[PDB]
Amino acid sequence: MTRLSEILDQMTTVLNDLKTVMDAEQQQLSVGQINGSQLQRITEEKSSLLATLDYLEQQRRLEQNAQRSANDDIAERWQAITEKTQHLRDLNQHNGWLLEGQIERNQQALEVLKPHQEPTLYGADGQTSVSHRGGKKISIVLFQGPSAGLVPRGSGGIEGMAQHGALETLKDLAEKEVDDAARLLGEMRRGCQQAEEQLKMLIDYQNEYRSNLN
Repeated sequence: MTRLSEILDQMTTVLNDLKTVMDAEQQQLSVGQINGSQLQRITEEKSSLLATLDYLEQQRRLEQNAQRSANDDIAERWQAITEKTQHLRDLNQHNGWLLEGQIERNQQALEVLKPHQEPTLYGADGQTSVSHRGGKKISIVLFQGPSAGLVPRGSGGIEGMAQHGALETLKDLAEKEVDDAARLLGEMRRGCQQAEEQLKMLIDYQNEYRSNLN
């Protein structure tokens, strides 16, 4: 009766850091302002800390074979994990919604700055509203931005139009909109995908652990 105590302690402390990290990025996605240096450091922390959760997770199952409970320490850590992983999975679902919403918002913004050169509608304004699960559409703009939705806080999304202008040569500001958003929000989209997946599955199998009585 040991080892799990350390692993689950390492999980829960990383989940405290991920509480701060994943909530902080989620905030900057829902405000609508994507901060480059800030989100780069935040998502770097998230993805490293998730890789850590992942190694501790697979090893935890190896320690469900190697060790078991008969210990309250492991049990306190266990409850701390299920709580934090649940809250993280929830705000992560919201985080991914904010991403795909802010990414598609970016692609309509690119449509508005870009001149209509091929048979499209118009770079109009709009204030749509969406607050359910979904997102992930085709690449709306000529850049790789396959996302959909809107940030519920930033209620000002344009109609779900898509161009087909697959030709380019020189950009300036639009390239930095795609660079900053599609790269940062992309690494958070893939990172958060892995996050909510491993966290919901964590909790799912986690009931396998018994209290001190075993």
